[PDB]
Amino acid sequence: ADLEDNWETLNDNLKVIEKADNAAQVKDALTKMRAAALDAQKATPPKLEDKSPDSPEMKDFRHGFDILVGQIDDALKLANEGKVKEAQAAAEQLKTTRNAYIQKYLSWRHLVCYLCFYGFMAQIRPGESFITPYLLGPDKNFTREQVTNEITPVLSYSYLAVLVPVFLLTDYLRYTPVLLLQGLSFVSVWLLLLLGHSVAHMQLMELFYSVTMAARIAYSSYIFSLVRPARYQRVAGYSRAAVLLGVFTSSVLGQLLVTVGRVSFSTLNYISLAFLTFSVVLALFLKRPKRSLFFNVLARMLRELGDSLRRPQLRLWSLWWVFNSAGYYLVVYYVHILWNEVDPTTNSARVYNGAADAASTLLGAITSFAAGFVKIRWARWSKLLIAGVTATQAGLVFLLAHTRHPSSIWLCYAAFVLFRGSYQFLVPIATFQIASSLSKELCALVFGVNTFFATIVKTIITFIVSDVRGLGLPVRKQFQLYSVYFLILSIIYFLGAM
Amino acid sequence: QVQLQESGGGLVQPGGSLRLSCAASGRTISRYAMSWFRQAPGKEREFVAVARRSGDGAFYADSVQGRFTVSRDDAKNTVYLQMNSLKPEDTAVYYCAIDSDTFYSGSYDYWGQGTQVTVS
Amino acid sequence: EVQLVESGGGLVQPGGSLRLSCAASGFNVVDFSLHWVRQAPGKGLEWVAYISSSSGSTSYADSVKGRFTISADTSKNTAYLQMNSLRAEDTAVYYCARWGYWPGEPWWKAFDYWGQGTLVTVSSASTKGPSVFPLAPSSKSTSGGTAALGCLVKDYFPEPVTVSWNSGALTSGVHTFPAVLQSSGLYSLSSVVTVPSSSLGTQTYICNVNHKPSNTKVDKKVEPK
Amino acid sequence: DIQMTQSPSSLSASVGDRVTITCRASQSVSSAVAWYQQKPGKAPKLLIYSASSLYSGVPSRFSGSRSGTDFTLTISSLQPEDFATYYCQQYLYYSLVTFGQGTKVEIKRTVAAPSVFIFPPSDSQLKSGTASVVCLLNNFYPREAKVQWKVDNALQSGNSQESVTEQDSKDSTYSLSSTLTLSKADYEKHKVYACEVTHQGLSSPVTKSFNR
Ligand SMILES: CN1c2c(O)nc(N)nc2NC[C@@H]1CNc1ccc(C(=O)N[C@@H](CCC(=O)O)C(=O)O)cc1
Repeated sequence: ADLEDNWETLNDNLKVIEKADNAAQVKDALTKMRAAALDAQKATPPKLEDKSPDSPEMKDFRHGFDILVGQIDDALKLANEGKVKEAQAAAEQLKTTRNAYIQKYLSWRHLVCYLCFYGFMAQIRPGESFITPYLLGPDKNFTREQVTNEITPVLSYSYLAVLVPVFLLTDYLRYTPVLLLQGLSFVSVWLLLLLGHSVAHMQLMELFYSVTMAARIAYSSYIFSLVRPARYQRVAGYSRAAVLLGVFTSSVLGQLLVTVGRVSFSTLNYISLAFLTFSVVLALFLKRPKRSLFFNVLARMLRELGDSLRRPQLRLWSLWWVFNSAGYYLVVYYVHILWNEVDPTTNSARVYNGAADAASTLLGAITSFAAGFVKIRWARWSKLLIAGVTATQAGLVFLLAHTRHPSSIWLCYAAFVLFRGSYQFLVPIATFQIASSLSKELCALVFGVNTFFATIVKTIITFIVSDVRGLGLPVRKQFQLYSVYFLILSIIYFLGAM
Repeated sequence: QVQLQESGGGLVQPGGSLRLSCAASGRTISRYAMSWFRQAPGKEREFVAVARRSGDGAFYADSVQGRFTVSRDDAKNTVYLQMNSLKPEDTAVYYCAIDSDTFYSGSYDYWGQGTQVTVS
Repeated sequence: EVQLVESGGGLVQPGGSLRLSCAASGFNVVDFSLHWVRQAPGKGLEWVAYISSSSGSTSYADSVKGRFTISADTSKNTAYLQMNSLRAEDTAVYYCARWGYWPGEPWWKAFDYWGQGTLVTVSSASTKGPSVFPLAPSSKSTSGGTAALGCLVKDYFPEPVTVSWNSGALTSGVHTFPAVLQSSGLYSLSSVVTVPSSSLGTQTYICNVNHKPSNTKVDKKVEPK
Repeated sequence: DIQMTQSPSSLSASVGDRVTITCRASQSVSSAVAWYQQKPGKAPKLLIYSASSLYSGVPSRFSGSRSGTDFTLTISSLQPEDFATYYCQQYLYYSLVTFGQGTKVEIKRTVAAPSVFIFPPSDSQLKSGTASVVCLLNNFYPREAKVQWKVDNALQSGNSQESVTEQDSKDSTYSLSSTLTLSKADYEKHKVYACEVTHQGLSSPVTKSFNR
C-alpha cells in the first residue's frame, strides 16, 4: 500500500466517477481521488529508488503530481458549484495526465495480460505427446527396447541429478535467467530430437529436458516474486488458467496438425521449434523482479518446522504424496511406450495420443475445479478416500497392464483419461491441506523437500524395475510389476485406514 | 453483585516496601476507575490514590505524593499498589473502592473490606 | 511584518443582519486566500466559509449554507462576510486566517497568520443593570476553620462585568466565576472570597461591581444574618 | 462531511513530562494535518504542519508523527507556557476543513477535598420573586465533580446551573459554584435544602444543608 495501491484505488475511483451519473455526490469521490493523489507523491517509487534524490529527473515526477492535484482542484472547484458536467472534463484531464506525466515513471500497464500471454504461449509445444511416435517410426528407426530400457530411465536419473542444484541456482538469480535457460533448453531438446541418429543423442535430449521439467516450481516462484502479495491471488489464478489453457491448446493444435492437417512429423517438429523460438523471444522480453524466496528469521522458520513434524496429518499426507507422485510419474513416463506397444501401427492418422493428452488435461482441469470445493475435514474422510482412490488407480493400472487387443486402444485411452482424472483430483486437496499450515517460505521448502523424496523413490523404483545392469525385466512384466506395486500400496493403505 | 477482593499487607519493616492488591470479579476494570482509601485510628476515611484510565495517569494525596506507585493490569482485572518508604505515621487499615461513572465524578457504590497495615 | 485584523462584530437581534470585515494588512488577497473560523463560547473551534479572489470559489459549511454570503475586494485589501437571518447558534467568536494556494509550500502551511478574532452575540434581551444580591457567610454552625462570603450578580446584558472586593484591596481568595448564561436570556455570575474565622464579624467587606455599557456601580455590604 | 476525532480530551502533566495527543481520522486523509495552541482568550497559532514538520517560530520541544490515519503530537519537555488547548486541524481541500475536539492540558497536582460551602438566599431575593440558592466548591482538583440538589431527598434536574472556573496560578486548583435558580416556591415546597456533591478525594458525599 505504498504507491501502487493508491494508483489502483485512484483508477477504481475513476471508474466510479466515469460510468456513473448524478455528479452531485462525486465530491466524496473527488476528495478520495485527492487523498490518493497526495498520498502517492513521495511514496518512494522503485524506478526512482535507483536514482538519487534532489535530481532534475525527479522534479518531473513531483511536478506531474502537482499539476495533477491542480487539475483535481480545477475539477472540484466546478463540481461544488452545481455543474455536474465537469466529471467528463476531469476524466479527460486524467487521461491526458496518464498519457503525459505519471506512466513514464511508473511500471508496465499490461503486466497481467503479458504474463497470461507468456503462460499461454510458452506452454505451446505441439510435438509434446508425439515424441514417442517420432522415435518409433521410419524417420529414425529406434526399437522398443532402446527407447524403453535405455533412454527414459536416464530421464528418471537426470530429474534427480538436476533437481537440487538447478533450484538452488534458481532461487538466487531472481528467476528471469532461469526462464531464459529454460527456453534455450527447449531449443536444445527439439534440436537434439531433430538432429539425432543414435541413442546418446536422445539421451542428451532427455538430459536437457529434465531442467525444463523441473522449472515448474521456478515459474510459480517467478509469479510469486513479480507480483505483490496484495495482488497475488487473482493474478496467480489467471496465470495458472493461462498455463492450463496453453497446454490444452498445445494438445489440440497437435491433434489438428497430425490428424486433421495430416502434417508429417518433420514439419510438425519444425513448427514446434518455431513456437519455441517465439517462446524464447517472449522470454527475452520479460521483466526481472528484485525479491526472491530465500535470498532477499531462519531460526523462527526452523522452530515452526520443528513444531509441525509431530503432526500425524502432515507426515501422512506427505508420505502419500511421495508414493502417489512417484507412481504417477512412472506411469506417465511409460504410458506412451505402452501405447505404441499395444498398437504398433505405422499410420500417423491412427495415432491419437494428443487426443488422450487433451482429454486428460481437460478432465484434470475439471477435477481440479471440483477439488477446491472439497471442504471435508480430516476427522471422517482422511484415509478411506485415499484407500478407495488408490484402489481405483491400481485397478486402472491393472487394466492398462493386460491390455493386448489391437482394437482396445480406445479403451486404453479411456482408462488413461480416468487415471489422470483420478490423480488430478488429489493434487489441489493435498495442496490445500498442506499449504494452509505454515508460512509461504516454509510451504515452498516443505513441498520442495517432498518433491525431492518423491524423486528419490522414483529413482529407486526405476533402478529396480527398468535397469539394464540390475534385473532387466521385459516391459510387459514391468507394467505387471507396476500393477502389483499399486496393489500392494492399496493393501497397505486399506490396512492402515482402519 | 460484584465484589472487591484484596490481599497484601501485614507487619512490615519500618521504611520498607509492600505490594498491595485489589482484584474484582463480576465486571471488568478497563472502563472504570479504582481508588484507594485510608482510615487511621482517630480520623476516618482519608484519600490515597486513584487510577483513571489506561492512557491516563494517577492522582495522589497531599501526604503520599511522589512516594506511592499505582500500576494497572486490565487484562487480569487486578489493580496493584506499589508502595515504598513506609513511615510509622501511616499505620492504618487500607481500603479499596470502585467508581460507578465513566466521567470519573466519584460515584462510589461498592467498597472493600480492609487490609491491616502496621509499621514497626 | 504582516498580520490580520477583524471588525464589525457586536450585538445583533435574531433574524437581523450583521457584516464583518477582515482587513489583510501587508500581503495581498490575490496571492493567498482568506477564511473564517468560528469558536462558540465553551465549545471548540469550527469552520464557516471562505473566498478565493483569484477565480471565485465561494463554498460554505453545512450549517451556514444558503444563509450567509461572502465578498472580497482586491482594491481595498480586505474581506467581508455579510450575514443575515442570524440564530442563537451564531453567538460565537469569529476568526479570519490566511491559507495559501496550490501548489508549493504555502499550501502545506496551514492557517498560520490568524487574526485578533471578533466577538458576535445574538440575544433578544436589552441592556439592563445587574441585580446585586449578597450572600451570608452563615458561621452559626461548622466554625473553626474558614468561612466563605460572596455576592450574586444576575439579570444583566451584555457579558463584561467586573467584581472587585474592597476596591481591589482584598485579593487573596477571590474566585470570580465565569458568567454563565441564564436560561431566561440574561446572564448570571458568582463571586466569593475566603474570609478567616477570626475576623468574620469584625471587618466589614464591601462588594464593588462595575457594569460598563449600562452605567451602574453597585457597592453593597455583606453581613451575617 | 468528514470527521476528525481526538481522544485524550483531558490531560494532566507536571513541568517536565511527556504527553501524547492522538487524532484519528475518518477517511484516508494524506499527510496533511495541523496542530494548534489556543490560550484562553487569545488567537490560535500554527505549531505543526504537514504532520511532521515544525513551524518557523515555535521552539523545538514539539514534534509529530504519522501512522496511517492516526496522527499523534508529542511534547518532550512541558514548559509552563505550554498549558493551553491543542486542536487537530486536518486540511485536504478548501471546503473540507474540519477540526478536532480540543485537548486541555492541566498541571499535575495532588487531590484535595472540596470545601463544600452552602449559601442561604438573601432577604432581597424573596422581595423580587426569584429565589437563588448556591453551593460553593473551593480548592479542589480535578474539575470533574457532580453536585446534586436534594429536594425531598430526590434529584432536581433542569433547575440547576453549574459554573466552573479557570485554573488558579498560585496552587493550580479549581472552584465550582452551582446555582439552583428557582421562583418564590422556596417557601411552600419542602423545607430541606441540601446539595450532595461527590469527588474522588471524598469517601462519603459531603452534604451541607440549611433550613428556616
Ligand atoms: C513425450 N514423453 C516422453 C517420452 O515419450 N519419452 C521420453 N524419453 N521422455 C518423454 N518426456 C515427455 C513425455 C512424458 N513425460 C512427462 C513428464 C511430465 C509431464 C507433466 O508434468 N504433466 C502435467 C501437465 C500439467 C501441468 O503441469 O500444467 C500433469 O499434471 O499431468 C508430462 C509428461
